[PDB]
Amino acid sequence: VGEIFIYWSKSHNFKREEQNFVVQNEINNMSFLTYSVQTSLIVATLKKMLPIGLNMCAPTDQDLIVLAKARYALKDTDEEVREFLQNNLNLQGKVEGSPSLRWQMALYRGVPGREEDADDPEKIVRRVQEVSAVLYHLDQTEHP
Amino acid sequence: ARPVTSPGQHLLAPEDVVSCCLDLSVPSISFRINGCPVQGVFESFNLDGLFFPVVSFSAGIKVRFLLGGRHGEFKFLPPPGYAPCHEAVLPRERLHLQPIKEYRREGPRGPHLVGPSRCLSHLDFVPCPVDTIQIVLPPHLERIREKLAENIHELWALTRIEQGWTYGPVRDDNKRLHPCLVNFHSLPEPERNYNLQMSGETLKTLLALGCHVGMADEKAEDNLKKTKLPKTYMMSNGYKPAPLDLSHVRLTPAQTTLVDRLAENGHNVWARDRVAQGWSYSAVQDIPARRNPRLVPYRLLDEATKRSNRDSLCQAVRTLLGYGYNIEPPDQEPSQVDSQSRGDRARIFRAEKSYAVQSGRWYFEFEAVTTGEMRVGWARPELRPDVELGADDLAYVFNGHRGQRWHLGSEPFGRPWQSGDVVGCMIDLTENTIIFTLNGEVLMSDSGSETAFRDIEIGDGFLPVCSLGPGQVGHLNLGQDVSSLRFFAICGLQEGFEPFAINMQRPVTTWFSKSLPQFEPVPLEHPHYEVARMDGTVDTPPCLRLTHRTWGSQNSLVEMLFLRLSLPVQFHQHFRCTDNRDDPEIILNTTTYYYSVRVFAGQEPSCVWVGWVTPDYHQHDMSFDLSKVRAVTVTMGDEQGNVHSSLKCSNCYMVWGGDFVSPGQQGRISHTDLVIGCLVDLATGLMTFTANGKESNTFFQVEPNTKLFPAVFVLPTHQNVVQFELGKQKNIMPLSAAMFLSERKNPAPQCPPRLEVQMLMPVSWSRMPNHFLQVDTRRAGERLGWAVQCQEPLMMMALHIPEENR
Amino acid sequence: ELLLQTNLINYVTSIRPNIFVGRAEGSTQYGKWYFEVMVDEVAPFLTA
Amino acid sequence: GVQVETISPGDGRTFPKRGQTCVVHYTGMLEDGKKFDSSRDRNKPFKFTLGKQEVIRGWEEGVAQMSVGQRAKLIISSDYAYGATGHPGIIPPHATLVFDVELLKLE
Ligand SMILES: Nc1ncnc2c1ncn2[C@@H]1O[C@H](COP(=O)(O)OP(=O)(O)OP(=O)(O)O)[C@@H](O)[C@H]1O
Repeated sequence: VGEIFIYWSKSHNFKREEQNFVVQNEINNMSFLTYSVQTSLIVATLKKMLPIGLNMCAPTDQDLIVLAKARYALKDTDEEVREFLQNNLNLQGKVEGSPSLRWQMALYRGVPGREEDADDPEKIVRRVQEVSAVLYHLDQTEHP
Repeated sequence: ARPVTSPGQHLLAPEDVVSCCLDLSVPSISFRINGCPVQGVFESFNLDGLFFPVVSFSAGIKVRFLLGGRHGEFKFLPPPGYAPCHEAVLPRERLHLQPIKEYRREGPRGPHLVGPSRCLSHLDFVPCPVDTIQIVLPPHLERIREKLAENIHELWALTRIEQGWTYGPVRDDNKRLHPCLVNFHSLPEPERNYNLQMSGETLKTLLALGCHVGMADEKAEDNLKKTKLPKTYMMSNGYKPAPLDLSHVRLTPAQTTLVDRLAENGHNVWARDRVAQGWSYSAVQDIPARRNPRLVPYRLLDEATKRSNRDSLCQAVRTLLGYGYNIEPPDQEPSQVDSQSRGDRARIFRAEKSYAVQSGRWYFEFEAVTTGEMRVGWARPELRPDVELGADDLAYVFNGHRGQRWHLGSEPFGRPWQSGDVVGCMIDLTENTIIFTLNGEVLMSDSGSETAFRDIEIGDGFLPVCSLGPGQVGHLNLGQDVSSLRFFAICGLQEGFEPFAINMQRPVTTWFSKSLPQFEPVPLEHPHYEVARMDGTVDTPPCLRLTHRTWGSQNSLVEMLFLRLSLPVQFHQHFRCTDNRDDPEIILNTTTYYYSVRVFAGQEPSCVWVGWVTPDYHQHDMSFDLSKVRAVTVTMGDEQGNVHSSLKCSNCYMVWGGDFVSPGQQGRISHTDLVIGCLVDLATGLMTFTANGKESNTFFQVEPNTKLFPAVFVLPTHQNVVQFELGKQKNIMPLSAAMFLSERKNPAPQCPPRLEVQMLMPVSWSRMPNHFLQVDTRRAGERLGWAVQCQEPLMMMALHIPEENR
Repeated sequence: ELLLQTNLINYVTSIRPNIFVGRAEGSTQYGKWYFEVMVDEVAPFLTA
Repeated sequence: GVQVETISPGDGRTFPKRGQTCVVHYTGMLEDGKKFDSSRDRNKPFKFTLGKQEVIRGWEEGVAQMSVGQRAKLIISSDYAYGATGHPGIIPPHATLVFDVELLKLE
């Protein structure tokens, strides 16, 4: 769903067609949810699924997600951002530094299997890449 | 506290047995200690509510209630005619021990906040049947009334065979044989006439209901066949019940609701007759003593008896339908209890103001233990306890019970909860929005927006808030133990909302709206009432004049108003043993002080009350009159007799203006002000009143060291209501001389800034203690009774306001 | 009398059995009632 | 005029005698009901020898009347107590004093 939404953001024509199709069909997107970007099913589905993706990453990964969004603003390619995060490993958030990360890590550990997840650095970097790209494109869309 | 003499006096110690006796007729309350009489009684107290046994204590005790019967064996025989209390337990409920008006309790997941409890009133035990005597049966109804009454006897006899009953010369439940079962004519005619008249009463009560019944089809009476009854169903006498049978008959839903009302009226009428005879309620049946378990109004009656009575009436209603007479259910008559104010009844719990948040994204949860009326949301720090949550602009809340969002009014939103549902409240001050989730799912308005409120102005911050209606329970989780939150992970965690108390070291303090009326200064911005401080001219003394701002205009508020002066006058510790210009020696020596009240023309003296109130006056009564005033007489005497003393205690000492209004003037609006003067002698303890110079017959006596506040209770009926006049009479000192020490000898009237008018306010904020006494209540045994225990000490630092004795 | 006073005091609580009796004209309730309390243990000064 | 009223029973046999140290807990209140002193707040029993004229006269008589283990209320008139002078800062002039005195032991 994220990749589809990134395609939506990148291609201007796809937005043209979704608007034309919704208008012509006269289909009511609000009926499905319960014309506009928020009503656009392409955006609504990603908004619904986004918490699932964020659940993938860990609170320490948030520090890296910030820098990944910065690179995506710099317009670096996906693999370029992956390599940037690969070389910028030590930038991972520190639990001791901030109190909030303490209780966030408490939850992260309490939920089973998440400690096993993110053990390998490569999965960490790919996960941060994906979530960061999705969030960056959400930022562009929400922007006028 | 008044000392009372008893043999071997001592503070209640282990192995002491205290016997309490209540006689409502006198009324009086008496005590016995270890069987020995306690030489003192309470009497002449008010009877406007229900009385219950109570024990008050601090930490460090174990006691046992002994209620007689199987709930505690009395150590001493009750005095003659005194019923054991265990009998008083109502049919619906079982006996146990309770706290009194608790605003919270414990529970497995945490502390539960509790709303007010609906409580019975002494009037609730008075049966109030609708009178059918005025009604006269229709001629057609006369024809059915008789045969139906005979059929009803046959139905009862048929039920009796199911009961296993057999004809008996004397009826014994153990015997299983009943003389009451006989053919209508076999049954004694005075007994049969009672059945016939009762069936007539049912037609008449249908008329009272207003349902209209005209017999429709004759063939319908032919269609019904009386059920054939077996000899086994027949009594030992062999009288056989012959109830008619109407399988075809069916009851309309409006008609089924009608059958409930008729049964209720029938139970209510039966109770009235038994009371007139002299019967009374008792959990244990005592026929010789005329004590019955059934003798309670229908609503209080137990459900099983309700359904039995309803079945009888339903069968009789169906028999009426079976004859063919059509009964039209009467239109539903509107009736609203309107017993209380919504805001003053529902209790509001909020966080302490210091916790108000002005930025960030915050989350908390509220589980509805009951489905009833509750509101949950965010409130501004300067929230008012009187107003209902959301009616004003200071609170944004959600009332799931009906499915509404409340702010400056109600708007449909969301869906109602069920028992055990958790509402997650989120506030986002970065975006200025508020969100509600039910069981982890965002609640959506009809328009489809996922934000309950938008364009929130941060202002002074927001606090968690919840309101509970009567008989409601809610578990509020501000999220100190993040793992305890139920749906935070499902919704609110990934979005970045933080539990309201995530990093707090101690549980968040809360305040509740305590509905104990307290006197407070009249607000300077009050829309309805204004107080003007008038300077004292040469001819007029200092005054405090009250006027109604909005009188004579639509939206004006007219209700009883209780006013007092901010400072008291205190009687001396020890009472004395046994021109128009004041004389100097007399004015210096006098211990009498005076103040008056001027009721302006056009204000009803019948609506005015004038006098004094003691510090512990907390009655906010819209229907106030001198009969409501609390009062009780403590009488102390020797065991042989010879009452030593009798002291009358009250919190209100006032005279009614109707007493002073002349009989001719009564019913007519006078054009002259009424001046009522109040005199108190601090050394003597005597209180007198005068009306327009003349002396009233009312006088009061108070004990030494008492504090009295000047007070006026008035129902406004004019733009200018009343005036507190702080002056003097010849050779009598003004009130300021008593109020202030520096002016003790100054005879010039004056009203310093501290002296102001205060009005009774129904509700006020109060702080919930962080810890509560741990009381254990159980039943030690059938012989031992019920046990109360509290062992762990608990103390607080109390701040005392000397003038208000609070 | 002028300055606010402070002191430490014990918390106090009340307990009742769910028994209610009153008097009203035509009321079904009985008039006279009786009950007892037996004191098993008391600590005269558990605190100050 | 000191008036003694039993609150809890004592042995009824042991009474303080001159030169014998009395150990007590007391809580003092003014007649109108304000508390000014309390040994329990300090958490240390008050000790005094009878006849030393070190406690006030109302106490002398009241404790002399009490018996070991007894708890009593002593109402002490002004002229028995500090009296017209009073205790500046603590007790107003001409104030009757009510004490809740328990006599723990004699030594
Ligand atoms: N409260 C009542 N309302 C209406 N009918 C009643 C009521 N109590 C009894 N009856 C009926 O009155 C008739 C006589 O009463 P019943 O045979 O039950 O006599 P009882 O057992 O001596 O007295 P009770 O049952 O009233 O204590 C029976 O038909 C019974 O069904």
